[PDB]
Amino acid sequence: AGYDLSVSTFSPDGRLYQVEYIYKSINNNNTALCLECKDGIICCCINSNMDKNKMIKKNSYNRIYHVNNNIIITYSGFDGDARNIIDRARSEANTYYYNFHTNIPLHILVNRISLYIHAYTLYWHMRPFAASIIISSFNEKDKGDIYCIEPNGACYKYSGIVIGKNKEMFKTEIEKKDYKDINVRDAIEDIYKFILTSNNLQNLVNFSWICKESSYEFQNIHEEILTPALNKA
Amino acid sequence: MYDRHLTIFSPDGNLYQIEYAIKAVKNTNITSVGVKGENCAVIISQKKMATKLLDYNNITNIYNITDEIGCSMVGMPGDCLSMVYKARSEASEFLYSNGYNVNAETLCRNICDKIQVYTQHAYMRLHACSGMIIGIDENNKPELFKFDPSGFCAGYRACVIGNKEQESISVLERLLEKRKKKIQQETIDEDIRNTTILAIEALQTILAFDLKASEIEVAIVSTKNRNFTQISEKEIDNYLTYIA
Amino acid sequence: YRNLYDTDNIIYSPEGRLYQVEYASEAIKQGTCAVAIKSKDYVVVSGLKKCISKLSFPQEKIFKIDDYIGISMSGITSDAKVLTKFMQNECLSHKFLYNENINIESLVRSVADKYQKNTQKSSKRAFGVGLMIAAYHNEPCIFETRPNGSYFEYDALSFGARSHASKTYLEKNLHLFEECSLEELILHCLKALKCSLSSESELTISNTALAVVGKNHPWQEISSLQLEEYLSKVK
Amino acid sequence: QKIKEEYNKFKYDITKQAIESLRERIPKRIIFFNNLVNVNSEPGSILNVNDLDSHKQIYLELEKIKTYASELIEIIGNIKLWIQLNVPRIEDGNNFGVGIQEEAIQELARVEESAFNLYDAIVKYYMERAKISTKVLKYPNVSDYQEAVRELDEKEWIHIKITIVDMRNNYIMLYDLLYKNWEKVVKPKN
Amino acid sequence: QKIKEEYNKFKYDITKQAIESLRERIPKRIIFFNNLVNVNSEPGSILNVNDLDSHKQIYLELEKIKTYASELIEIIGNIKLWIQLNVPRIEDGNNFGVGIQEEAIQELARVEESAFNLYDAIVKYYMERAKISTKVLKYPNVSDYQEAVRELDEKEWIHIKITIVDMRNNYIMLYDLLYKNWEKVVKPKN
Amino acid sequence: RIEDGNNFGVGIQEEAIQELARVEESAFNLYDAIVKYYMERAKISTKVLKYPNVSD
Amino acid sequence: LTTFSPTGKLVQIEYALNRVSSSSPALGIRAKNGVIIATEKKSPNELIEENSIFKIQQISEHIGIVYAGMPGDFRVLLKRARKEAIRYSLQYGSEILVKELVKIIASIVQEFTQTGGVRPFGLSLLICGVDVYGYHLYQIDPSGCYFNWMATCVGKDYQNNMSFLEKRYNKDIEIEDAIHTAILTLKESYEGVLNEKNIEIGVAYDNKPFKILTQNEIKDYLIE
Repeated sequence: AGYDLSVSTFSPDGRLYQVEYIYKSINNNNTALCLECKDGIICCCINSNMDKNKMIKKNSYNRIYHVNNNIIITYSGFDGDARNIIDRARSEANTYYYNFHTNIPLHILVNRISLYIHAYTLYWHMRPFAASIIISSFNEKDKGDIYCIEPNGACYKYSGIVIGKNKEMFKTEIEKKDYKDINVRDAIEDIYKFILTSNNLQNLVNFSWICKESSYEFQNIHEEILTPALNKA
Repeated sequence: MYDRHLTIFSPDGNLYQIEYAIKAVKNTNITSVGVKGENCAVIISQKKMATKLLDYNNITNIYNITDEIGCSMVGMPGDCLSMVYKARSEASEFLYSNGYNVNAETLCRNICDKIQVYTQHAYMRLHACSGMIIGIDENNKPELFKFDPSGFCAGYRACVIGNKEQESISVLERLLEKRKKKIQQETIDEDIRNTTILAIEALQTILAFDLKASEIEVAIVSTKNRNFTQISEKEIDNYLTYIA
Repeated sequence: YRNLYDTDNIIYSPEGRLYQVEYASEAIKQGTCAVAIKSKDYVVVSGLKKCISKLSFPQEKIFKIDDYIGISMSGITSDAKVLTKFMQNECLSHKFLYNENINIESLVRSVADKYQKNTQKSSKRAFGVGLMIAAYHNEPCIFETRPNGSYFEYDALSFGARSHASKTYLEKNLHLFEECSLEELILHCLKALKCSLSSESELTISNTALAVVGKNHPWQEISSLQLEEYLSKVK
Repeated sequence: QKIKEEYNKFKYDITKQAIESLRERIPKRIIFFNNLVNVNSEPGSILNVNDLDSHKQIYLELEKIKTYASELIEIIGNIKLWIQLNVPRIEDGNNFGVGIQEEAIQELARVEESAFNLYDAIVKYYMERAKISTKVLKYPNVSDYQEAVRELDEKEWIHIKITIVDMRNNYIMLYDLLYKNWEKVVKPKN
Repeated sequence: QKIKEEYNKFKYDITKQAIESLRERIPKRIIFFNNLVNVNSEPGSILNVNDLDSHKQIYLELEKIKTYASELIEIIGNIKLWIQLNVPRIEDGNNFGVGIQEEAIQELARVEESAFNLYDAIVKYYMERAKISTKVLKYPNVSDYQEAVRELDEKEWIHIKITIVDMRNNYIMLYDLLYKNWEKVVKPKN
Repeated sequence: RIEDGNNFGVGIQEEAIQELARVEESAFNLYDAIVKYYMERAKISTKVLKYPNVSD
Repeated sequence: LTTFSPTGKLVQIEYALNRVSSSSPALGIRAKNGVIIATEKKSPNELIEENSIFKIQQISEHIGIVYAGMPGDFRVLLKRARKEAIRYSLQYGSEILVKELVKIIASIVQEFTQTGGVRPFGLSLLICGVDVYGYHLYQIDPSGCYFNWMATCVGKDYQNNMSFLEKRYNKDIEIEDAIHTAILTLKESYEGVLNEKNIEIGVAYDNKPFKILTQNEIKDYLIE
């Protein structure tokens, strides 16, 4: 009551609003999913906005962006304020390539993207961002690492994470297997079973894994790998 | 009222946006205590989410500003990482502009100076963080410096930052009493075994936790090491059994 | 329901919405009707002009960007002539710095940020307009923007006062992809306006601008002496 | 399932009644009461006491009042509830249309409560007149008590007609108000 | 600690009773009261005097009213208490959900006060009727006192029926309000 | 002590006092309400004794 | 932003004066062979040390300074005080005079009062030291004005401590006599009897560099 208008004003208990209200925004838009596998990293996106439009193309609303050859980035929330971070995510990879002639490592890209998202939650003139970014990759000698940078920094390294309208339901379903077992190929069937439980037979989802020993680079599914989808179990 | 802005004094003459920012640090339930002995100073983290499947080896509360000056920023998870970069890009700016390596007292007085300019101007908000800058200087004398969201280059011989600072002064006082009055003149730079035990006993006395093995990661900046080395897990579990 | 989260571009509501941008998305419904159909190789646009007074000439609704890219605004005009010029200069410069045509997918991304970068600041307000970028580069595509930064490569659009009545006409008409029928495609698009035209009124006597763009077609504005022979006289 | 069917049926039957009242029940009464108190009448030809000779004549006029008052409460009560059932889920901001709905409820509740108070007022007429009549019986030569009886009937006679005017004026202002604000009463947020 | 088990059982028992009442007890009563005063009735066919004969007829009707009033206050009282127990800790900001909860308490308390107020108002009927009836025995020729008794009975009879409509309508305004805002009423600060 | 600002906690305290006074005032009023019961019933009963055939 | 009041004063400046009346008390006294400045190092516990928390600082070889307000505003007005004591020592030969230093720091405090978007400085300085024309002991009020004080106090309870000096300070008082009246005025208003190495005193000491008295030196005066 009066202490939640601007972003540069704290609350008497110690919390901070207007960076807190954003959490109720990223938990109401189209969800996401990204989890570790013993062969690679496999993302997802569940665009649960069929009913309103139904006129767009089949795979026109893609939400699997990448900065370069092997780092996948998805969203959650405002599509406009999330693309602006991607331009800062892509330009950070290019500035690191000019000044250092090497691929940017993930433990330094998620930090340079955290000081960009968080930096907008300080100025009174600008508004904070409205997106939850998933950042991951898969090294050859090391396993994957998914960084779920939420608003207000906090670049936490997860291992399987969902963020959207059902961020608490898939967590009770991802724990059904360690996933540091069966490969990225059979993991698709386990993922597609989770979506139908929590919402019909539509091809709105669009995932993209990073590794199937396919030079360990980003690629979409295929049109032939989506077809063997177990619609019953 | 007089609390919606930051650059306005209250009628009793007291800033409140600064006062609310210190309450933000005492709300994230993260406690990091650090002690300083003779040519040996350590810092203990707590490794907890600032509020399943998270890799608990990555979540931490200990960041190194340089190779010989470490710290432990607690508070909001978005303001602590920014204050490390406002320090990492500061101490690295000192070596280029002054040749010799920066000291722990010059770094803390420069961080508190940058924090103060955001207090007078209503441009940005206060960084809800609080860290304990640790390190040793050229004279081989370790230091410690704790700074709250206001300007404070106080410096302590043993300090505790976090949500327990309201009454955690007596526990650190009794533990320093048990070492000053029981001083041992046969010190052969074995303080890394003595001062570290005094620190882990401090956090175990504040928080009644039984097996704090994987949720406690410390760092030693004593002489002959001078690198802010984060102590491994085997040495932590070994130090946890010496309380018997 | 204190409604204090309603007069600024920075304040967020407790539900998670941003009400100053949501008012701009509602400002496109107060504009005239428009519809664009995507065939297998042709793209048409049926813009309905807004003849305000009896003596005044109708306003222009369909514009042009390049020979193949054509837009049709639907909202306020003050934020449409600015986005058109800050699209044409991002179009001719690509034909000057390079020589190939501008990639339509790479053009819209530079226009979505013209919305996005105009929202985050507080001194600047959101663009209250809805574009309908109709173009043909290698494949015919009908893109559209919003005051919020969002893209959807559509196949049949609608923006306007009675946009829901024309939306239902395209929801049950999926036979536009297979049979192109350029001579009959414009009949479908003109029917989309007639099915949602001012509660059973004619207003199609050279008052609905049309445009066709395709394979060997540049942004050809349909002449006033060609759309009334049979294109406006089907039923 | 039996409760679920009857409830959805209930919301539909009401919705019909609201439209039915606006398209037929309220306009028919608008012309009806107007035919009794024509707006085009010259001044003084409506609000008079010229046709005034217990007062059996006043009794008959109140009986007509009771019919008009009863039927209004039933129509307005159901139309008001219908608007209430059309209020969307409470949200912060962008609820100007909900304000219109509340404003509509405010005007509807005001007229209904006003007409409802006539029932208490008619009881007051008989109780007060009878008490005065007892005083006339006890003190038959103090002429002011008899003048009070005459004046009492003339006041109530005027109030009855002002009530009919109040009926007339409320029906037209209510119908015109909903007509002007029709888009926001049905779809306050779209 | 023994009291804590029985107490936790009580908080558990309330939560159960509230959902059961909203899912069964209230809809069943909705259809019940609706079957007595159907919305599809023509105007004036409800609020009439065809069934109008101490007044033994009103007596039998008043006893049923008190039954309807008793069950409403008891049902609403537990629902209201359940909402109060679900109010989160008072905090500055982010209390849009507390406003929803508060909004529910305001409507629940208003309807509860209405049913509570019916019992005293009925006493007023008999008290007013008794004073006037004594006057009729004392003053048998002043006809307005006899007319006042007749009109009073007709007034209470109409008011009873408006109350039954008000019962039905309060239940519907309440059921619709909680149903639409149900997610914010249960988890207001998520 | 009364101070300007950072007195969110007194609001919690004030809210409790406001509600506590409300419940106390309600319970205090029972003593007056019980007297009204006996007073009203006694008043009505006198009229029954004076007018034993008016059944209402 | 600070704005005028209808009664003819500054509201935001008046609140700054209420901040210096609630901090650690300071005390400045000018003698005939130097000046002295005292403070009240209120020890909160045994965790902080004495080598860092300072209520006495230096600007040049003969300039002393104490605070009476915000602890965080120590290191900001001191940073600009040293730079103006250095910039003057670059463009000109000798050190900076106290009248030329106060008229420069006051122009910085005043500028942070009229300019919009800034908060007035919540402290009261006491710049003292040896000048070529004698000895001076100024005081910088948070409004920006200054006074050429002879013996004063600025911290908490500066009303009774001021009256305890008017009745205990003549025009001619030596340094050793002024030190005894300095500790006397502190204990007459400081709570408790814990006055033991909790006072930091600076001294000009008759045309010599500024020497901050150590802990083993203040006990020599406290016992008298």
